[PDB]
Amino acid sequence: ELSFGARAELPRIHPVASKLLRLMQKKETNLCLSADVSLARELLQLADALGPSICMLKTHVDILNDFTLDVMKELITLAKCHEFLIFEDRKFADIGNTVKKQYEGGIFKIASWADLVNAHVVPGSGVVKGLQEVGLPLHRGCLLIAEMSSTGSLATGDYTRAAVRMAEEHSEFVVGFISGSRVSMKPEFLHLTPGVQLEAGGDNLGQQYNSPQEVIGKRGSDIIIVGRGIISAADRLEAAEMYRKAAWEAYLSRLG
Amino acid sequence: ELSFGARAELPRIHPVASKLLRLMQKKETNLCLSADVSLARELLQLADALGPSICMLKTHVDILNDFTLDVMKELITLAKCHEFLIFEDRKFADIGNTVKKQYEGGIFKIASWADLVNAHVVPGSGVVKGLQEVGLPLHRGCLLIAEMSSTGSLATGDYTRAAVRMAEEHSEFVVGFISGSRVSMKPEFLHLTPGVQLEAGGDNLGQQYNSPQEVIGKRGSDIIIVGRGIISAADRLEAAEMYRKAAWEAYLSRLG
Ligand SMILES: O=C(O)c1cc(=O)[nH]c(=O)n1[C@@H]1O[C@H](COP(=O)(O)O)[C@@H](O)[C@H]1O
Ligand SMILES: O=c1ccn([C@@H]2O[C@H](COP(=O)(O)O)[C@@H](O)[C@H]2O)c(=O)[nH]1
Repeated sequence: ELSFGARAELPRIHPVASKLLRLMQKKETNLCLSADVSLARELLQLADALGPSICMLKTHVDILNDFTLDVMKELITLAKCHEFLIFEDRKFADIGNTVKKQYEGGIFKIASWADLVNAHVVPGSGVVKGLQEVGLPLHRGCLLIAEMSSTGSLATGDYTRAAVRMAEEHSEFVVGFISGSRVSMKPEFLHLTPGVQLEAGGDNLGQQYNSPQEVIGKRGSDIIIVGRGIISAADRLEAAEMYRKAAWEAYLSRLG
Repeated sequence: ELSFGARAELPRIHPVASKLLRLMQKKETNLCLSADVSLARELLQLADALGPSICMLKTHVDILNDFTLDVMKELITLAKCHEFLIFEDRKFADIGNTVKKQYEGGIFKIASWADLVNAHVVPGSGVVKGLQEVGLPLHRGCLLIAEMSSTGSLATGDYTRAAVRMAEEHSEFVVGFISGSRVSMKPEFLHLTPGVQLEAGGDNLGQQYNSPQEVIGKRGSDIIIVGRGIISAADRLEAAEMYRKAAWEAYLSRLG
């Protein structure tokens, strides 16, 4: 097992993965903030205050009541200042010809500001081929959704294996997974795990939580994605630091 | 087998399905236009000219370069005038808590103007529960993606069966399927089939085509969804009429 800093130098590493792994090592953070807010001002205030604590800020641009491309410009300023990647959790899941348009165009112009996006594998590899036509020239990366945190997820068994094969066959663009665990044995790939809180529980709409120690330490994932465990807390900075320290120590203790 | 007009009266029919089936029978159309354009003016000119020929206009609001809510008001005026449903092909595919916000909120406010949306079943039934918490109060309907037209689709076998079970257990909100074929034996459910052209072929990014006669007549689906077969033609009205007549006669001949 290699450190994040050594994985950043692997021969087959994608440049976006390398940039991420280097800043994870530098800042001692494997925390991705899930910035699940509806106001641009709250998004930017969280990005600025929590930027030093996070390796990545995950967006849902389509829930931002006051989205503009200028908001994204300000978020990029903070991402560059504090050193974190921007991941738009768009979950592209259409035919290749459609997702290329959804990624490059429309009002969001996601490819113009998102370092990372993700895709479901259920449509077959055309979803990746469509995205990569926009993303490769724009030097972007993609995560494939191999496992999901929600109750009744069908992303199990052969489905998960199909996601890993699709990633390993599109390594010029796919840099890792959304998963609950390590699903690829290739250290070039990132594993990002949502459904994370310190306390046991879930929500009323099928979300299930596991702890940072469980998903990083026992299940071998790289990065925790945390929304409400931070966002709903009174002090979001202290909450982010709790999650960062939990995920970082779980990583160190698996390393030895 | 019942006519569209008789299916509109079934005891368990959803009001959105009933409205659709009645206008399909009245206008002799089971064609859904896939309005895959980037200009509001082209979207509205197609909706106006092709409105009499279609039962439904399917949008990808996120590829419109000049989206505003006033464009959607103008589209609703045309939908009411010519009598067709608006279907936003958003393919919701996240946890329930997230999709409720993506459906109601953000810039697009999809639930405010879309009669129908669709969802992938891969996250489990929380995706439907989240949507239905916005959609039920707004008297909307949902389609579940049971099969996909693209090469390498994983929406087969047990996956398709899971989509049918999820639909039949959420019949207060789910009105049918995106599928390549009849997947439910319950006549209350609509089957809408994309990947349709008169000529054999595909695209460069995994799309596969079958004819209206194949998908309506042999595979037992209700509605054809047609994009490029119409949109890329010079005379889009004549193209829509050719697809309408093909799908309608295939339906009549299976009725006998
Ligand atoms: O839900 C959809 O309509 C959909 C499902 C599917 O299996 N395949 C599929 O192509 N679609 C959509 O249907 C349309 C097909 O367009 P054309 O290939 O140009 O006719 C596109 O807008 C797709 O996003
Ligand atoms: O399997 C997955 C993939 C994404 N997500 C997303 O991660 C976030 C989880 O937020 P939460 O910590 O508040 O439950 C939220 O934005 C979801 O849309 C999951 O929760 N599970």
